[PDB]
Amino acid sequence: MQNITQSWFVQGMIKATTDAWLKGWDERNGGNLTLRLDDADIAPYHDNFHQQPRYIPLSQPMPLLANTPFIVTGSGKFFRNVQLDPAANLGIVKVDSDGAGYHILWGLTNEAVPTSELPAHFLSHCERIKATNGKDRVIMHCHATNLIALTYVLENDTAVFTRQLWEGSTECLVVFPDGVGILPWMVPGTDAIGQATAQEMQKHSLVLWPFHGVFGSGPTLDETFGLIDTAEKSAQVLVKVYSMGGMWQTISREELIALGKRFGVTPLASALSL
Amino acid sequence: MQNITQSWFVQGMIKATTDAWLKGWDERNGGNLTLRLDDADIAPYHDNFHQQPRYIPLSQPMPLLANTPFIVTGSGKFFRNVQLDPAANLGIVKVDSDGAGYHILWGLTNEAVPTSELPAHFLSHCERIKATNGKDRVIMHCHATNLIALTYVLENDTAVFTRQLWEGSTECLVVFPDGVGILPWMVPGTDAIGQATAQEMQKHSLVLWPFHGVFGSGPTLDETFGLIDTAEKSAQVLVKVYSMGGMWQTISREELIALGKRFGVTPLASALSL
Amino acid sequence: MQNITQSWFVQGMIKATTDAWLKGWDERNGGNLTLRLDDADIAPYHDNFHQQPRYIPLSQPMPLLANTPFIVTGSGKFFRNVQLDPAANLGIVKVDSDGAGYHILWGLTNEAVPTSELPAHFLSHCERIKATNGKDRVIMHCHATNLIALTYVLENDTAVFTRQLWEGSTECLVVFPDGVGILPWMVPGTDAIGQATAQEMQKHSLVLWPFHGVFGSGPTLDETFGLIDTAEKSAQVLVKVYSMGGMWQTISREELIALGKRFGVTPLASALSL
Amino acid sequence: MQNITQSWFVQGMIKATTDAWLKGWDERNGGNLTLRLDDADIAPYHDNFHQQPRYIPLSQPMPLLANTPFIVTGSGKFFRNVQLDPAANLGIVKVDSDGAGYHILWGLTNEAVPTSELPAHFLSHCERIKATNGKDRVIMHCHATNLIALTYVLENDTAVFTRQLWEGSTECLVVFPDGVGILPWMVPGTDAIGQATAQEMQKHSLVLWPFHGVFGSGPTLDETFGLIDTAEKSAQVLVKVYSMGGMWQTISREELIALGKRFGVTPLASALSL
Ligand SMILES: [Zn+2]
Ligand SMILES: [Zn+2]
Ligand SMILES: [Zn+2]
Ligand SMILES: [Zn+2]
Ligand SMILES: [Zn+2]
Ligand SMILES: [Zn+2]
Ligand SMILES: [Zn+2]
Ligand SMILES: [Zn+2]
Ligand SMILES: [Zn+2]
Ligand SMILES: [Zn+2]
Ligand SMILES: [Zn+2]
Ligand SMILES: [Zn+2]
Repeated sequence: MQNITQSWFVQGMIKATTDAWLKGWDERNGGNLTLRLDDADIAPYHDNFHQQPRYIPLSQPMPLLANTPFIVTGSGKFFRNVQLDPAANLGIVKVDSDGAGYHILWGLTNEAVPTSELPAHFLSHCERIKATNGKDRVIMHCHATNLIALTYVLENDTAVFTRQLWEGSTECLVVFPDGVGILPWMVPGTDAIGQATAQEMQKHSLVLWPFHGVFGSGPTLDETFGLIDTAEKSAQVLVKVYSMGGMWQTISREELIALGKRFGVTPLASALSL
Repeated sequence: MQNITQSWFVQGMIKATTDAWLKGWDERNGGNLTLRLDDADIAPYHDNFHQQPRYIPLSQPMPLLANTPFIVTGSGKFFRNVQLDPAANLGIVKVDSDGAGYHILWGLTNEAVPTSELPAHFLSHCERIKATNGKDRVIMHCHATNLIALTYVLENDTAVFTRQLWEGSTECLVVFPDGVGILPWMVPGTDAIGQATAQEMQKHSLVLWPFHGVFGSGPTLDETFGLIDTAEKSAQVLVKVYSMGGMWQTISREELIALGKRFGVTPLASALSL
Repeated sequence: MQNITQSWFVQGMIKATTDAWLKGWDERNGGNLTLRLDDADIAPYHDNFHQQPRYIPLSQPMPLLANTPFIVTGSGKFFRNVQLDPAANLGIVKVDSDGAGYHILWGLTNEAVPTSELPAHFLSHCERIKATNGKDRVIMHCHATNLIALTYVLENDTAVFTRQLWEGSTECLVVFPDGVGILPWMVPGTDAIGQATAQEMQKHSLVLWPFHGVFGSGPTLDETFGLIDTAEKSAQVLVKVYSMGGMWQTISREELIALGKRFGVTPLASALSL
Repeated sequence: MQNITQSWFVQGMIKATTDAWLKGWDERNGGNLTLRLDDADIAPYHDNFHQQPRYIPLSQPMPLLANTPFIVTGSGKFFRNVQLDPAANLGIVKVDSDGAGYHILWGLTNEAVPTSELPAHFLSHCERIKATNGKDRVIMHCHATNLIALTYVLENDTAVFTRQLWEGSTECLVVFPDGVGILPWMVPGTDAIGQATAQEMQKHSLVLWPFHGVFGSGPTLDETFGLIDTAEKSAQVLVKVYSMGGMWQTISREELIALGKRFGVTPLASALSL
């Protein structure tokens, strides 16, 4: 084809980072996005590739991702500028055959490197691949304001957050029936937070980093963005509700169960407390 | 005429879904819109029609809508993408002569189907047709944040919500003098919630689904959007007011009555409590 | 010149109504704007004029505005659509020689008429003309959310609202040193509310209609928009502050006085209480 | 090159003022921005220069800035109009050889002058130049809503604000490890507030003017905007949290310290209280 910036994947990355920015979720360099691609996606654009792809080691060996190409956001790069200069804020990287490093085949100009949260992204892509038998292809991280605020007031427990978020918007249980995982606060950009994030991803498509943000997984950019957006929307309702003094009525456990049955999903049981 | 995407109705659907999305009311696939058309509206675009219109059964027979064409949003489709690809997110469907199903004459590509809330839409279109002698042509559903938040704190009663919303913005009583109906929480996408919604529509142009969202009816897209927007605006004022501790002063019952008289409307009497 | 839609005044009206709409201040038909023009402003566009200008009587004789041309928003017209169709949502009207009615020389198509708040607009234009010796030319009304919310919690008194708003943003006393007038709630679209609004305008460039909205006056669209925007910005800060429980510290009376002296303005003394 | 409006610096100024405006930080003329340029930046555009550059005295001699060119926003000019008319809202000024005044080489048409906050800008540019050995080139002021609201509730102390803001978003300590300085309220547009601002800038890249706004410094427009945006984002989380009643859990002192170590920064020690 022609210019890679016009491909479905770069256009998708631009739309996603732009919408998130417009959402007020990604100030400065807060936030990151990675989409797993097939060699066939990037092959039409061979002539756009760097002739001397820079090689970068991975924090730790990730053999299951060996030879896998991804389009990712850069380290210290603003979601806001992606639309202005895709190549400087986005990069297509390909993990080597041992899953010990990757080559930047396109983008990330001016010596830019992938997001410092790559361990969380790649390790999670790994688990989601196994959890969904290869369906999930996107890991998205954003600093969703209301979800962040809620982590300072709600008990930081998967059951608690899952249940309250399900209560904050009817469709939530249907969009993320597996619930929302939550980690204790951890130093970001480390293999440790990445591994802890991947662990939650074995079950949850959404994972919260208290006082920091949210991680989401999905089969497409649209579905992954929509997943986070649904959770942040519910979080937004909850913040207003808690600000008005709390709930006087809410969706009941039995209603939540009837909802799950109707849409054919199996909701995280431990969140059906009360 | 030329391309149907450029018609007044597709352009209207794009503007409406776009504005709502920009309002933060329709994350993911949350929300739906249906506009009743005349055969004469779509006739200029016969060449844009599908040659093998897919036929889909209705949840239940709706004889009064027999042979009626509508432009609707799709199931699992994002209001945000309508502007990007009208045909994939919008569909023109025509109810068959028995009102037992409909043919997708245009749009809803990739085997997409109309919103799973079609029962609520179509059944409500039915009642609104009878209630307004054919004037209403639009049923719109959106997840208006503040109205949703208010359903967890305000008593879920038509009189209560109508009165508080009328108090939250002066023009409210004039825009929806018939008040705001409210249902108990129910499983969405069912014939039951649809029928319950239609029942409220016999009188109210606005109906709330607690912990879920709002339904509105109107003669045009602009008026229907404006109706919901007016209710959500008042809801927004109320949330701030309740968050500041509550009202110290407000529009009085007598003032509300003087307002109704001045604009020649008969306000829902049961909401003129106090 | 060429098409009147491209004139400085129609372009200004489009920019102003658009920015306000984007501010979330003018849902549906909530809000209105009128700009006083000179015959010389509209003369270049004679060929754009209606050949059979519709004549409309005024609610009451306004002789000082005799022969004065204005560009106004229409009744039931949405600020949101002005940019889409200026002529259908905007109209240039000219008051007759007795100030007993006006001719619609351009716009307000489809038999549209000026805003039902014209009495408040025109009567206020009258007082502002006298108060500023002809400098003010714009009267703008919008449903500024936070200012509306504050009218349910703050004592509805000019001194109270002026003082709190001055405290909510440092530049406020400098932008509206004459303070903010406030009326008791009144039926909108009446000669009575219009006259009451004009009365406040003899001194205040900003006037609040409790549970309804705000009126502002200024020499240009930019200054008038900026005035309201400054007041709504301060109101927004106050709502957050009151929502967090109230102020622990604030700008003091002496600081407010030093501020007035520094910028050479005489702040409304009755608001320098405490 | 060609037209100066298309240069990297004017385009940068337009993007920055536009994004801020869209953020709701710069209503009316609230806010200002100055970027230090090299003669080499403006030399390609000599033909765009004013032939009779107006000379304006400085509030006080600033010898270290002698012969330095800057692009600044104008006094009483709206950030919103920069994109519409760069030359009328922006000006390139050059300080004379004694640092006693400056010539307006381009822009600031219609006899416009630089922001009345120029003393705060220039004096701060001075300190930041010394503090960063010439790396910082931008001083930005904006009326960030949430940060303003917080100044009425949080103790106006550098340690307090720094600590709470670091707690309100994980990356904060990493983006501004030197903390946030805060001044007592002072009359704006004076040499006194400017000098007090510069003093804080010797250490802090962010300085708060209680009940007024925020000042930020940085090497580029993007980094400076991002810095303020990160602080306002954290402030936004805090306002929601305080509105919900306060924090139940938060980032701990030890976690904040581990965070600083991991990213190789030395966080303001006096903010690591508790
Ligand atoms: Zn962040
Ligand atoms: Zn992050
Ligand atoms: Zn190859
Ligand atoms: Zn929703
Ligand atoms: Zn819904
Ligand atoms: Zn036909
Ligand atoms: Zn309104
Ligand atoms: Zn109004
Ligand atoms: Zn003439
Ligand atoms: Zn301000
Ligand atoms: Zn300022
Ligand atoms: Zn030269």
